[PDB]
Amino acid sequence: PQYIFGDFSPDEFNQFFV
Amino acid sequence: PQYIFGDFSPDEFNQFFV
Amino acid sequence: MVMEKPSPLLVGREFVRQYYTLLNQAPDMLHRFYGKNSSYVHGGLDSNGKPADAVYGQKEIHRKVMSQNFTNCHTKIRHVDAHATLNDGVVVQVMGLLSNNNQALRRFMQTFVLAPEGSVANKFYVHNDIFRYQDEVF
Amino acid sequence: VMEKPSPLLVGREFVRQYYTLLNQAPDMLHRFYGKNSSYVHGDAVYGQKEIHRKVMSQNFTNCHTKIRHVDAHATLNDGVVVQVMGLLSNNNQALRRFMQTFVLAPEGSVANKFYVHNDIFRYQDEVFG
Repeated sequence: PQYIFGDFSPDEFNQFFV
Repeated sequence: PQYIFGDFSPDEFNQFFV
Repeated sequence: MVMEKPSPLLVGREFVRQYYTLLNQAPDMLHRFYGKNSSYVHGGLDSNGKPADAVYGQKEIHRKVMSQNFTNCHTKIRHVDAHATLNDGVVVQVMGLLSNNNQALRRFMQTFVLAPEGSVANKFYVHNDIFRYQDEVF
Repeated sequence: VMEKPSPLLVGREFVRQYYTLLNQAPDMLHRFYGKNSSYVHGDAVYGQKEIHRKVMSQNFTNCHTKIRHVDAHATLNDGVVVQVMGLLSNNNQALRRFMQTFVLAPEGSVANKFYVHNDIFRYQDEVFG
């Protein structure tokens, strides 16, 4: 995601979005 | 008709919206 | 005399009646709601099986409305929800039925964004109009 | 004229993230919203804590989405307005056609970063009775 949405850490990001 | 929603003169308004 | 912002639901229900009143009476005049950066789409499928694209600005919106064949349009409004959004805007969600030239009523899903014009009080313009029939999409 | 992001690309990225999360962890959905966000899934609730509770009360189990169309356009103050047309099946009940309206506003600080200012959901079957 070149675009961030809402309030997540980079760790949560990997688990869900990639 | 309490609100105005575009570019309309007085009659145009009371032709269409009264 | 300093006021509250106008009620979103009331703003939204009065716009939706004006919008559908004009579409039936003089759709050559729909363009008057829209501004410089206003998006517009009203269903349609392209050469592929694929939904048709938006046009932008008054003059593009006007000819686009003209090219559709709005003759004695009939509307039934089944659902209206509205909420304050950015910059004291109003977002309006509409679902209903629409028929052109007394053909069958078709179901639809629509989203409007109304922006304050800022000049007088209670004066808005349509920044966004997304209309899609359910048959062409589902 | 600041090289505003493409609304469609911003739209399609948010939509994959949202329905991915709605499926994988609906607990975590509240992280999309701010203090002045409105939420409806068929009376509006406002802010992360009240939105989280509304989410939980609707038991989102093995929740399956089918998106048929997505429209995203630029709106007031650098926003994107998004209408979604899809199907939802909650706990392998019958897929039911829905419409969803999102407003995405910029956080104001961070780059390419947004929050959800508005979320309106409605099943079409409840409306055409």
